[PDB]
Amino acid sequence: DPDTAVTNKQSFSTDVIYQVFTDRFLDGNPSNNPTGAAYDATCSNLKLYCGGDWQGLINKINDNYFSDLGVTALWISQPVENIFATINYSGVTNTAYHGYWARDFKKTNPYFGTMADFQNLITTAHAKGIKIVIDFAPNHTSPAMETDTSFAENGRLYDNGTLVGGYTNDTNGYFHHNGGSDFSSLENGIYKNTYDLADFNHNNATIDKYFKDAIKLWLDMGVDGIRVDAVKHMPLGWQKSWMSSIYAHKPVFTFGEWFLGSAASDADNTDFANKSGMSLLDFRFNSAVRNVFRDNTSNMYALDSMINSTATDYNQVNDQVTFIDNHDMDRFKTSAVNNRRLEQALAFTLTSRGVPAIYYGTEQYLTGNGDPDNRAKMPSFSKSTTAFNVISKLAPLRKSNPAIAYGSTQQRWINNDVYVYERKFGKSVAVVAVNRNLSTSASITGLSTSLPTGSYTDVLGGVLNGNNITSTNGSINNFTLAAGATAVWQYTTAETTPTIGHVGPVMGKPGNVVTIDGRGFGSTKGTVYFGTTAVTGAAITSWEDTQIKVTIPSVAAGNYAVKVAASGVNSNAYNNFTILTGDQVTVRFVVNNASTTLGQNLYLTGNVAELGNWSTGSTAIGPAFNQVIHQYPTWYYDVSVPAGKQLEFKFFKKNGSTITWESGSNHTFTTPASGTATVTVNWQ
Ligand SMILES: C[C@H]1O[C@H](O[C@H]2[C@H](O)[C@@H](O)[C@@H](O)O[C@@H]2CO)[C@H](O)[C@@H](O)[C@@H]1N[C@@H]1[C@H](O)[C@@H](O)[C@H](O[C@H]2O[C@H](CO)[C@@H](O[C@H]3O[C@H](C)[C@@H](N[C@@H]4[C@H](O)[C@@H](O)[C@H](O)[C@]5(CO)O[C@H]45)[C@H](O)[C@H]3O)[C@H](O)[C@H]2O)[C@]2(CO)O[C@H]12
Ligand SMILES: [Ca+2]
Ligand SMILES: [Ca+2]
Repeated sequence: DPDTAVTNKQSFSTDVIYQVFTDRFLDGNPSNNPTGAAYDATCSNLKLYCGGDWQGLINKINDNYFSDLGVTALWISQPVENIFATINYSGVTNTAYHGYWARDFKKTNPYFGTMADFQNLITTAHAKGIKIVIDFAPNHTSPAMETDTSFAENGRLYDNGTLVGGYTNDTNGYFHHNGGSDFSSLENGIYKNTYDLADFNHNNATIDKYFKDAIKLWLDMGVDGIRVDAVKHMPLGWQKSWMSSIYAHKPVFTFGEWFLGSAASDADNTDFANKSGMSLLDFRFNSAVRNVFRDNTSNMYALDSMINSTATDYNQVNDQVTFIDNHDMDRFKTSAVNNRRLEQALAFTLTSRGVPAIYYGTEQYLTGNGDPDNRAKMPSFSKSTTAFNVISKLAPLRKSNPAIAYGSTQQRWINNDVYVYERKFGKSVAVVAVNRNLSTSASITGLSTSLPTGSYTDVLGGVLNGNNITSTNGSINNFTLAAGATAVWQYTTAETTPTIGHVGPVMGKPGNVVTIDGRGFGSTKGTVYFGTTAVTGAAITSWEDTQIKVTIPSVAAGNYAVKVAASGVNSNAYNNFTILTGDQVTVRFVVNNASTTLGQNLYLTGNVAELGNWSTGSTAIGPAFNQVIHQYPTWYYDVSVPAGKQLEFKFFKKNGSTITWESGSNHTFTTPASGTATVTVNWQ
């Protein structure tokens, strides 16, 4: 199967996501709508249910709405059964229409459909060539008041019906009872509740087990991806472990939400994208795009910085999910914001690097500021807007031109209002030109590109005042970029020499299968290389010009580059491939009376790659935590370690450039065969 087929659940660079709020989209079956109290046919009051079910989506896939639009994967609301309670916050009734108030992750939401309607969604969606990504929020259940079982459902969790436990009288400790998080530090936010939400304690083997089993269920149904909610509030140590159990079963493209406010680099968010085993939702990109196009609080140089910076901070910038707006922010379209600016932010987004995502109704210039006005009902299904055109003309390019899916980025011309970037992959090229100034045109002169000699037509057909150009060895003739224009020029040619574009997942135990998508491979099963180690024959399950499928060799856990050899020809390397020692389990390391000075931080390292291999660098584990679960001088950290394995390790303080190890002999610990465990030691 081609890299671009609908069966490629490990890569989305060729796709375009359509994030839909199931409820707010289309009531396709009124028999499932709730009774009275928490239902609104007029869908006037936005906090209550409105209808929108899975059938409506099926109705819309079938009647070709998404096909003429060009989106190739829909990202729906958390499918699990939510709480039926009606919560009343300061006078106003609130319901679980958003899907985030999980109750029992093992069943379907009756208001959205049944297991059978759910299969239908898959089968139908896959038939029309559309992947299904689903939201999943394992950080919590639902709102709950510790001292009041009457308040909502008291975060009660069920296992396919059987009541596991509530928030009050939570003896087994399936949740944290450390009060409300005030978001002052990263750890304050992982171990304390987020809003009034019952926070799960993933160090409880029962919970750890529950979730690994729950997600299995949804994967076995055929979902093509997962959008993990609030990844910023769960331990990376546990999520990594969770993530490897997923990649060991049925690997799908997983990306999580690490909510950021600005476009600036962020240490933690970057360690997460690189070390977790998943990619994030690109909030830095969203700020840039919004500042330049919507808000007008920055210029084009801010875009170029964000492009250059994010490529440097993320091991795979291509796995980040971009978007101009979403359900947790003001809708891009507003009274001041001109229709053309939205159309440009859309063009820019669709042609930029990473997996693009489009919040529903953007193609209809839908507005609404704040939650819940941003989550209004789909006002119409007209396939007539200009925005609809832009999406339907550019979106297919991800599937046709590899420079748009896999390509690198590079500025070719710029000033405060105009940006001209090139996207290239091997011989395939894509130039994009944008003039956000809506009143003054621009005289672009002296512009190089990698478009071979020829005459180029604006792929957009000029819907956005774009023009056609002429190359003479990349040298582009002088031309006037129209006011508010944006044009796209391209060139594409069947690649002959091998070249990798994307690998996924990019983590896993030897024995798993990873997908090496690319071009110019060949029809004859050649040789995959994890660094210096060769792979051939049976180990390679599939081999085509566009996509190889290989079995991770059984070699020393660690970072590795990935090369492919097409008949004596070595390709470019895909760096940062993490190979795990094998099945993972989360483990909480605790250390007593580890006094430290001002600015001095604790870290952890051991005798396996998962711990860094006696490293004190970035492969090390830390800094540790010393506030919520355990208090300073006692530190602690949740880490993903190999299962059933004798381990050695020491802690060390790293204030400035200097290191100081705990003395004596290494601490030892043999990990469980599955689950989680807490290990405590004293600072030697
Ligand atoms: C929403 C977002 O918040 C955090 O993001 C912040 C960044 O961390 C921080 O650096 C800075 O930039 O601010 C950011 C934005 O606030 C988290 O980091 C994100 O993970 C989180 N987003 C996730 C999902 O995208 C989000 O859709 C989802 O939200 C669902 O649940 C919430 C909570 O129930 C719903 O919120 C609305 O309704 C609730 C009931 C309202 N809260 C009540 C009250 O108004 C509030 O002020 C109080 O704190 C109380 C107790 O008195 O909780 C009440 C809230 O004001 C409404 O917005 C939301 O509609 C629903 O979709 C999740 C969980 O699924 O949060 C993630
Ligand atoms: Ca309905
Ligand atoms: Ca948490």
